[PDB]
Amino acid sequence: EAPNQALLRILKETEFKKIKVLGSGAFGTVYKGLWIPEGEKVKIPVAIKETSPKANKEILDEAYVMASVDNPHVCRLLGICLTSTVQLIMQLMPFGCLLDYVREHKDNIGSQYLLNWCVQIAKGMNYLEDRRLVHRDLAARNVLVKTPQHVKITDFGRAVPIKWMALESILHRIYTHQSDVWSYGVTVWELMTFGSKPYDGIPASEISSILEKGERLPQPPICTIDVYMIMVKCWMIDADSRPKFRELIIEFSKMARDPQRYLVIQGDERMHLPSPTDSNFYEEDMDDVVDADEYLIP
Ligand SMILES: CN1CCN(c2ccc(NC(=O)c3c(NCCc4ccc(Cl)cc4)cc[nH]c3=O)cc2)CC1
Repeated sequence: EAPNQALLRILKETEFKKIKVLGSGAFGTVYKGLWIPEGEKVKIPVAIKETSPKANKEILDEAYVMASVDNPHVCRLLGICLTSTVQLIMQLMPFGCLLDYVREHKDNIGSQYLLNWCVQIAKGMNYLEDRRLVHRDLAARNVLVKTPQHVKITDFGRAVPIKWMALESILHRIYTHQSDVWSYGVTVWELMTFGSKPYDGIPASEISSILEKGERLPQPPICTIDVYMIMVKCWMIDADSRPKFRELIIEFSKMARDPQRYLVIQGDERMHLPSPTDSNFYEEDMDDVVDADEYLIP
């Protein structure tokens, strides 16, 4: 097939500065930072992830996949640092993961945001489909927030979460772009319920039988039958019957044009999330700072 001509950028340790710890646990630690190239008069906000041969091999296989993608709704690797232990340098997504974002800002998330996020996630997934890349772990925890109006898909570096998996994936370990559609349906459910845990209290071993009986996730109170029907269609036993990601872009885009007709949220219209319109929306020198999406460009 087609040769992968993606460029792997090696970054010098001295070219980037760690500001603070964004999150630490199990794997290691993630830092908020700045990448100041050679003499380009630019400061790029970045996320830095930081010795056994097995772990080094796993982080490089991750880097390979992340460097092989370029889409506005997919998280891309900026580069790698080859210190004692390999460091991954990625674009900063200041608001963190979407799962935590909806749990923390539920009282200010209107129908427009929820529907636009569904479009954006479907666009990222459709791109991954065009690139023949099967995610295998799509969930609200693996969707990052650049701005409340711009989300990107991550953790496709694995390319088990039973409660997000399609029937074929649990029983036969079959992973396709249609099995990713099931996980998309569960992700949409997570957003529509403002970060509720799917099949909460129910053990993982029962999920297979539950799905075979015909039982699915409940209709979120804010969901019109129009939105819920789409989620239900993502959870058909027959994978070919499930919607394609390009159909999900169109369907959610139609709905995003008149959001209050498809999502019923009490307090909607008077709700607001941070945006560039806000005073001081963007710690040290905030001079010559530019986002990775506007720098160099592949
Ligand atoms: C109250 N909360 C405090 C913590 N806040 C937070 C903000 C940004 C990140 N950033 C990220 O998680 C992040 C990534 N996380 C996915 C895991 C990962 C981290 C770093 C690399 Cl290099 C690769 C993968 C990946 C890329 N860019 C990011 O900003 C994490 C947490 C959210 C608000």
